[PDB]
Amino acid sequence: ASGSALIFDEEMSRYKLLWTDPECEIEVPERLTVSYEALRTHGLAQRCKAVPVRQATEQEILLAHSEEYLEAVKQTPGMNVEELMAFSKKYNAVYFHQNIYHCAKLAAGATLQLVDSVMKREVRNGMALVRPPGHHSQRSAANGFCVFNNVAFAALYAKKNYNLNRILIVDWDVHHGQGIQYCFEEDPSVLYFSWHRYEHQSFWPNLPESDYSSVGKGKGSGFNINLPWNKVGMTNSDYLAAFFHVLLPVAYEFDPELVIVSAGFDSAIGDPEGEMCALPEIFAHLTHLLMPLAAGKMCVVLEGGYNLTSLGQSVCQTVHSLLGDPTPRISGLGTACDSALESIQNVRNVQSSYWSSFKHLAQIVWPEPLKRASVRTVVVPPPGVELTLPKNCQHSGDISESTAKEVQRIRDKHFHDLTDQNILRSLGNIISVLDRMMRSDEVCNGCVVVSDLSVSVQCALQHALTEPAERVLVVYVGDGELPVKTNDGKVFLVQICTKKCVNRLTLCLESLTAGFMQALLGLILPVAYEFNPALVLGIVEEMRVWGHMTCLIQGLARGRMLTLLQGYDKDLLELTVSALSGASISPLGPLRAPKPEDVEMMEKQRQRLQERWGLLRCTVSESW
Ligand SMILES: NCc1ccc(C(=O)CS)cc1
Ligand SMILES: [K+]
Ligand SMILES: [K+]
Ligand SMILES: [Zn+2]
Repeated sequence: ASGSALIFDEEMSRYKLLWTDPECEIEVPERLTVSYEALRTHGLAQRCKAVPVRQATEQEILLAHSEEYLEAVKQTPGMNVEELMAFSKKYNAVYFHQNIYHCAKLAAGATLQLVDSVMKREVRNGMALVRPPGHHSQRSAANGFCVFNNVAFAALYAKKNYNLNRILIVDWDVHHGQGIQYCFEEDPSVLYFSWHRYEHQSFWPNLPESDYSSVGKGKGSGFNINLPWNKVGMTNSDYLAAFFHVLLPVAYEFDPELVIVSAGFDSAIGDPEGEMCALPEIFAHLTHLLMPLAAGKMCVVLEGGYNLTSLGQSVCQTVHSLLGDPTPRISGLGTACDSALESIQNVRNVQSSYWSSFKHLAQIVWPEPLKRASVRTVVVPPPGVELTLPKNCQHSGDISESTAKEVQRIRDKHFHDLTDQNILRSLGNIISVLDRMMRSDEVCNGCVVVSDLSVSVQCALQHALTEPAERVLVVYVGDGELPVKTNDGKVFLVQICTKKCVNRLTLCLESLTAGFMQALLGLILPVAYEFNPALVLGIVEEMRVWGHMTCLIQGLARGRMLTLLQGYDKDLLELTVSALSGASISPLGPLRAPKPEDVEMMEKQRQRLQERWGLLRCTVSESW
């Protein structure tokens, strides 16, 4: 399954507010248009399978709503403006239009088209550009610009027609989404995460059940996860701390069969409702950070987002991320704010009785986003080995004259009496691939099989730093000290081994899968995102699903990851190439809680690196 469905129709623009109502003045049709035009201005909609919009059937509408409310809305076509005003007065923060019933059927049917397109493997992912939104809609009431609940429709549709038992809903709209919560607060098969501007219940919808204390009800306890922002101005560090330390852990432990995103973009910088300071680029990484889930099956559904500029920019970033484009580098990442650390700590503590990973011992302008390769991956197997590579993979091996001259200079300088032609050819391949991915912009990621690790890592690291590469993240797997000076600050080392530096991170992890996953989500990825490396250098030597890591690390360094594999293993070579080429990662399965010793090691590593890498902090710092 390959492709990125984009469901949209201009008809959902043929409804608007027909009177003066400041509560709803932000929700304009222009939104939809300025989104699609944006995707058309950057060639994204053109790279998308344009699945058509349909009307949701009455039975499908009754999946999440009562017959009384459906019949009430069914008469909104056929009301004059006075009757429309009187009807809209019956509900909270919503207006009605003669075409809004039709457009709500269209939004629900478009969400259902997205779910059908993804689940039927016609596409891998997809985004729905709908209007009106849905997450505030409830069983018998329109609410917060929502008539029908599109995402609840999607989840129930996947549960019914595709017999799914685990579906993850992620609501990164700046408002709560009481509708989705109410719809699945007791259902354990639908895990609802939602972060929202709360301000200690002073912000709309002003509900006590939008607090971190709402964890579900009965069987669904632990499957409702609210993250309340009790202050505005939440930056990218806050959102990524939320992902790394709340959403992603329970998500990968949950192993959802389908991910559905309430992609409201009022959580972006410049929006007049959220008043947050998250750059649109973040919605790339968020999207990317969820893509390894559900074998990539992600159904992004538009919700809020009312600053037209940031709306278009965040839609563009989301679609770029859906199509597998190189995620944009985020700079200036650090610790989340104290209020964010408080929210994260409270939700982790309250959810710890349900997700044992969270238990703890006793104690307005912004820069425009950059434009987001011809050959995504190049593969250098052992000389004389052929493989069946994906459509975006080249065999490379075009060693030039200047490349061989540089290799001869390196050999005469540092590695005298080394006359093996095979390792020299591999070093030339490394240099060529590095030049092609760190300058030519013709390659994103790459992978080379090498035998001599000691000289190969030296060559690769020093040539990367010789090219324009400010910082480098070396993810090494195995034991033994590698020739890596981890003191100049321009290099971070993450060593997964079996058996005292602030720039290094050693991890000596059956449940090794779960422990490694929890570490990657809560330790490796935060330090990596803060470090902001210009290149990722993967090293393996000598039973490990590292494609998840190989995919999640691709968020860093604009996707530039060079893998070095000691020894030829066709299985692992194929795994690396598939993870680099942007393919769907086979799901890791439902992860149990890691062993206590591994949890102690991870907590010790976090405490050892919190003072430098504040993005590891998932708890308020205590004054000395
Ligand atoms: N003024 C009230 C209000 C209600 C809903 C919104 C949304 O953004 C729906 S997602 C914003 C403001
Ligand atoms: K939300
Ligand atoms: K739930
Ligand atoms: Zn919203």
